[PDB]
Amino acid sequence: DYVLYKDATKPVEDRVADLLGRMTLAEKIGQMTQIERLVATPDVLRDNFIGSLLSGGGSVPRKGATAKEWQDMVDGFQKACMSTRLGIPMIYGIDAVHGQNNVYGATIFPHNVGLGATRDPYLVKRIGEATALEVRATGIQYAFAPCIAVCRDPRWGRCYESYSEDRRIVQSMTELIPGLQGDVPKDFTSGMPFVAGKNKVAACAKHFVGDGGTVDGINENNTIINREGLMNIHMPAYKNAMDKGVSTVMISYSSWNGVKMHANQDLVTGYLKDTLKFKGFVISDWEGIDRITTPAGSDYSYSVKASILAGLDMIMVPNKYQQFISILTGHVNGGVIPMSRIDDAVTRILRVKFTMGLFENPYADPAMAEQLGKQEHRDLAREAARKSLVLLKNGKTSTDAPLLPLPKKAPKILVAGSHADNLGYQCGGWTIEWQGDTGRTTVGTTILEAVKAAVDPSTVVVFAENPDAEFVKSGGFSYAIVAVGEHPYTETKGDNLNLTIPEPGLSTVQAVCGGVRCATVLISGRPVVVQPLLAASDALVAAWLPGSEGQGVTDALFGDFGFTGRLPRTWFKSVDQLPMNVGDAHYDPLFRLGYGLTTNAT
Ligand SMILES: *[C@@H]1O[C@H](CO)[C@@H](O[C@@H]2O[C@H](CO)[C@@H](O[C@@H]3O[C@H](CO[C@H]4O[C@H](CO)[C@@H](O)[C@H](O)[C@@H]4O[C@@H]4O[C@H](CO)[C@@H](O)[C@H](O)[C@H]4NC(C)=O)[C@@H](O)[C@H](O)[C@@H]3O)[C@H](O)[C@H]2NC(C)=O)[C@H](O[C@H]2O[C@@H](C)[C@@H](O)[C@@H](O)[C@@H]2O)[C@H]1NC(C)=O
Ligand SMILES: *[C@@H]1O[C@H](CO)[C@@H](O[C@@H]2O[C@H](CO)[C@@H](O[C@@H]3O[C@H](CO)[C@@H](O)[C@H](O)[C@@H]3O[C@@H]3OC[C@@H](O)[C@H](O)[C@H]3O)[C@H](O)[C@H]2NC(C)=O)[C@H](O[C@H]2O[C@@H](C)[C@@H](O)[C@@H](O)[C@@H]2O)[C@H]1NC(C)=O
Ligand SMILES: *[C@@H]1O[C@H](CO)[C@@H](O[C@@H]2O[C@H](CO)[C@@H](O[C@@H]3O[C@H](CO)[C@@H](O)[C@H](O)[C@@H]3O)[C@H](O)[C@H]2NC(C)=O)[C@H](O)[C@H]1NC(C)=O
Ligand SMILES: OC[C@H]1O[C@@H](O)[C@H](O)[C@@H](O)[C@@H]1O
Ligand SMILES: OC[C@H]1O[C@@H](O)[C@H](O)C[C@@H]1O
Repeated sequence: DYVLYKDATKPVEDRVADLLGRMTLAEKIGQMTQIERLVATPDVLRDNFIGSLLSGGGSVPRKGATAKEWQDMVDGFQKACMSTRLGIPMIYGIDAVHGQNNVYGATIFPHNVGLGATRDPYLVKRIGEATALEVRATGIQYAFAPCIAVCRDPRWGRCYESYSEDRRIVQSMTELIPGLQGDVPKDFTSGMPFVAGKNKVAACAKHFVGDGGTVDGINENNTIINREGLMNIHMPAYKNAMDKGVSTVMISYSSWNGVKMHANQDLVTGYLKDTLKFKGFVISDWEGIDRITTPAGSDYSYSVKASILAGLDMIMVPNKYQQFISILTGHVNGGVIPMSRIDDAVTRILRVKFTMGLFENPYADPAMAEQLGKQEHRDLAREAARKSLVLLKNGKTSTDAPLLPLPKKAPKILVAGSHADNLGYQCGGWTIEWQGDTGRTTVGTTILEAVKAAVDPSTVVVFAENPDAEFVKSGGFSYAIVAVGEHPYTETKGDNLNLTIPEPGLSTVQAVCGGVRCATVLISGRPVVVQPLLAASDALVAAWLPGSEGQGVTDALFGDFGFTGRLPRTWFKSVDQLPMNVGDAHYDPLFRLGYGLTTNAT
């Protein structure tokens, strides 16, 4: 007879109910299961009725894979899923968190902290738009973004993934969501999922909740704050996300007052689902349910019970799907987890899939491949990089001529420092590899390349990575641009109690600026100890992690545009002050939140 769920003209809720009513337990639990492409095969996907796949950081079909290679990979998986009895298409997720960043040749946008510096939500919306296109270029339908953490301590390795320590700024930047997904209709009910169609992607507000509030910025640790503080600081942007139709929410590894978020029924079900009326699906973090216990994974049966009863809908396993499916099936058969809970999880997963058009367009569009690294998107990244820059110093005394903007015509100039010609360093973590990497890892323009592209043809440009003082004094230079800062990092590898940049960095700045007037470009994911760098430098720019388009940096250095970025975080005098956020009683910053010098275009 007629099969309602296969009818594209029918309301989503009717299609959901019609399909749900046909499904076996195995088919239901399969929808709730997300697995790594590294463990996926056609038989696995078909036999286990798998609902989702992902690429974790650096999980790629081949180094240097083309957009079409990604499309072929995703379509291969999709063909297996579509060959099941019910033909429910899988959704494929990836961390596209500053562009489609795992992919070779994808445009790499500034990380969130720099976007916060721009105070420009419309810019961020347009970045969401470009990112959706580059993700769809690779056949992928689901981005694990935005991170709406409010980082309250820059010792956290994910501080760069937070737009600001100020929740108001984070709330404003939720505009990423309608960029990625499309704008919601005028009729729209807050909490409903939304994706406009095949040229957009499902988004994910993460990580719920208080991931940016952990003690001493220890990643995945305990957020110790009363309910009033949680609701006033860490929660608000989730409400904006509901209002904008975010399709999914990912749960945090962190705990709130000692209760694991992955086990917190009060917050996941009581608040997110029952109070905020969230109707999309809730996904775990990577082995998030494993990490409920100490040691992690030492009671996986408990992990499954606790997380599913808490209200999680989809589990990012991501590897041991056999164990997950077996345990969950056992719990349901034994009445420990009710069918109502399973049906709710599946209802939400199917709701997102039908809403976004996945049943109508389960396969990649080969015409989209050329969206990857498209020059217009690079022009946008370049605009964002330039707007993110915060000018902290522009002259050593009130009597000095401002160093910036620099003249494009000079007899000879010096470009120096570990970060002047290192594309991987300027992109930071979550670029090609999970932890990021060093050197020419993708298509882009380094600061050195940007300088050479900007200056008058008569200007001789000399590069020296770590010149000594004599080299500089003898070189006949008009000025120097020197770039130094943090190495790429992600998650726990970035947790750092001292926040001092690696050497050589300061020593290079001192040697260069001791010999010639010098503009220091600081590449970092966060405020770092900066007084010594300031003391040496004529001008100093906090460039954050500006991404693949290094010309954004030189657009401001050479006065094509004026500096406009303002600190989205407090710049501390010392790490012993931390945590120290705007509005605190003891507030003694080196530079307050919102500080930034300006220049005018030449
Ligand atoms: C303040 O606290 C932070 C965080 O705890 C700490 O930085 C970490 O230091 C760890 C211990 O030294 C270090 O762990 C080791 O890393 C070894 C390899 O590390 C290189 O490669 C990784 C990426 O794989 C980078 O992240 C590292 O920064 C490092 O990179 C190299 O650095 C040098 C020096 O600038 C540079 O010339 C190279 O080009 C560059 N290479 C690349 C590929 O980029 C590894 O072999 C060991 O087994 C061990 O795991 C950890 O990586 C680092 N974390 C970071 C930077 O995120 C600071 O202490 C150290 O800083 C490092 C860079 C080094 O100079 C040490 O001597 C410092 O003590 C702390 N600062 C203090 C205490 O002053
Ligand atoms: C020389 O540089 C000056 C410093 O940047 C610049 O003056 C600033 O101009 C900007 C842009 O017009 C002003 O920003 C606006 O401020 C408004 C008042 O609150 C807001 O309602 C606007 O939205 C806008 O705010 C920006 O929005 C985008 C966001 O990303 C930014 O963070 C946010 O600031 C800013 O207030 C001015 N600042 C000061 C101290 O005056 C000069 O621009 C001039 O250009 C004229 C045409 C006019 O815009 C004037 O405001 C301004 O004097 C610039 N001078 C020249 C000649 O270019
Ligand atoms: C927040 O972070 C702290 C610091 O890492 C966590 O405390 C640490 O927890 C681990 C266990 O996961 C402890 O390690 C254990 O040590 C004993 C020996 O005493 C050993 O038998 C075990 O094999 C294991 O290695 C560690 O000692 C402990 N550190 C401190 C300083 O307390 C804490 O659990 C985190 N909190 C949350 C909520 O995530
Ligand atoms: O790669 C999938 C996930 O991995 C986790 O470890 C990170 O916490 C998430 O932000 C990410 O989305
Ligand atoms: O975020 C944690 C990361 O761990 C890595 O080992 C994996 O590639 C996936 C995941 O993205």
